[PDB]
Amino acid sequence: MRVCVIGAGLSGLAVGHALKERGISFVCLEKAPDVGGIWRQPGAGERGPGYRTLHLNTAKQLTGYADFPMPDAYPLYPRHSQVAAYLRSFAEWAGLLDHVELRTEVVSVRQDADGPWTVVSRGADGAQVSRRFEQVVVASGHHNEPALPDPLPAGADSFAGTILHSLDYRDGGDFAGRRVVVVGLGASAVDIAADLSRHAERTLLSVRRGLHIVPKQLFGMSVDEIAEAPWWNEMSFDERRRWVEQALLVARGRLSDYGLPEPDHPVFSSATTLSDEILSRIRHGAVTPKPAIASFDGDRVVFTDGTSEPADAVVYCTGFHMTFPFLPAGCPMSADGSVELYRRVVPADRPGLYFVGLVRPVGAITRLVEAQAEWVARLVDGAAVLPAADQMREEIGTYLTGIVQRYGRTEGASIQVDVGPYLAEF
Ligand SMILES: Cc1cc2nc3c(=O)[nH]c(=O)nc-3n(C[C@H](O)[C@H](O)[C@H](O)COP(=O)(O)OP(=O)(O)OC[C@H]3O[C@@H](n4cnc5c(N)ncnc54)[C@H](O)[C@@H]3O)c2cc1C
Ligand SMILES: NC(=O)c1ccc[n+]([C@@H]2O[C@H](COP(=O)([O-])OP(=O)(O)OC[C@H]3O[C@@H](n4cnc5c(N)ncnc54)[C@H](OP(=O)(O)O)[C@@H]3O)[C@@H](O)[C@H]2O)c1
Repeated sequence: MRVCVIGAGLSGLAVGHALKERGISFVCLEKAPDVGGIWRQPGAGERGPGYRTLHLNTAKQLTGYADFPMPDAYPLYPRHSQVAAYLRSFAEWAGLLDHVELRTEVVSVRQDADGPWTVVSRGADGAQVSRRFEQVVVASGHHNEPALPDPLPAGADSFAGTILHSLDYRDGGDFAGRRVVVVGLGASAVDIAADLSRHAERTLLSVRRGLHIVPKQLFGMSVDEIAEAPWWNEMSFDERRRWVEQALLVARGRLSDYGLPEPDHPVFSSATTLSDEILSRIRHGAVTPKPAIASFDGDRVVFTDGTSEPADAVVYCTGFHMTFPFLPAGCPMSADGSVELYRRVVPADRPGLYFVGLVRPVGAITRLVEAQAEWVARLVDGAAVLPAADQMREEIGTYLTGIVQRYGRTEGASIQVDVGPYLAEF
């Protein structure tokens, strides 16, 4: 009755733990046949952002729940199978599954003038049920709808091949002996180009802009334990900026010597993509750097420098869009490309709705959602309160009108934060 949680992923298990530890009645409605979120989906053969060779890029001790450590025989980056098995055994140890409805998809959420929210869910039977709930916590995560190129390049209609997104990619063993263009330079592109390159006959990597490809580790320490190390923090910014530059050139030299465009923005201003494989796949010819895709000329794809290439498939690793389809009201947005959420969680106009996990930090999100979960628990039963509406909107306006200075206008810079001082406020 008290709290309807949408999402049994990492973020929704976390919030369910935090209400349970306060004694608030709640349910997690999850659409998937088990808990775990995206990490469950490779190994269930299901269309999700992950793939079979997906691993963590954050340190296990920094990524597992601070109350429930990951198995110690786990490596610093476990596989998607290892984490999704860790999440479920977490749900077991917290006794949350009795409060979990699996295979139940929230189809709409509406606020009633009395305060409670009516929430209609769809079961495996295709049947729908409508229920009222005192508060609602959104925990559905923002990598849920595939983001395509704004126009598909010309002739895509008659490509005589197979054009897909990172969500529909699974093993690559499905691409054994074929010819694939990977479109992207993000965490999903580098990973998938390298998965092909062991299965594909030829593996191309089309890129539009240069990104700062960085190894998972420097000095033995992963890039996430460095941003918690006292030394790193005790240095300024320009001390850190050239610190990494020297380390990256000593570790991988110049990206231009791999066929990759040089970033138009320096490390810390141009998204970093962490890989320990791609450059060494270029240097062995297993993946071949390309520019943008210009056309689909028959059974081949034509690139912007002029080259042709026979291609049986193209998997677009072009990102994802943040959609919240069950809120007819509109995702908490500003229309300049920005989120409307006091402290990245609370909508100012709607009492009783929280958003857990709609943040993008450097490194693991886990502690951020642990904090968001504990604060939303004391908001529900009144052991914490919020400013007035207008004061909430002043915090949100300082956060916007600020992400333009450390960052800039773009896409989704509005769910972005530092780890340290954000969690300092808890
Ligand atoms: C490919 C990929 C790799 C990543 N790798 C890392 C990594 O290595 N390290 C790291 O720290 N972070 C990583 N992340 C970030 C990642 O989002 C978090 O690790 C974690 O998955 C948090 O997910 P979440 O619980 O917020 O939501 P998600 O796990 O994204 O999904 C939440 C759940 O909500 C459910 N849901 C959605 N809509 C409904 C509905 N209407 N009704 C019912 N249920 C619904 C979904 O089925 C899902 O189970 C990665 C993300 C992606 C996409
Ligand atoms: N643990 C892991 O190893 C792992 C694996 C996968 C994902 N993740 C995480 O999960 C999220 C998934 O993001 P993602 O991997 O999809 O990467 P992303 O950050 O969304 O980047 C997608 C890539 O597509 C390019 N692109 C965007 N629009 C394009 C267009 N219209 N045409 C062509 N190319 C275009 C971008 O180029 P530009 O940058 O130049 O715009 C970028 O290189 C990220 O937060 C990532 O860190 C982690």
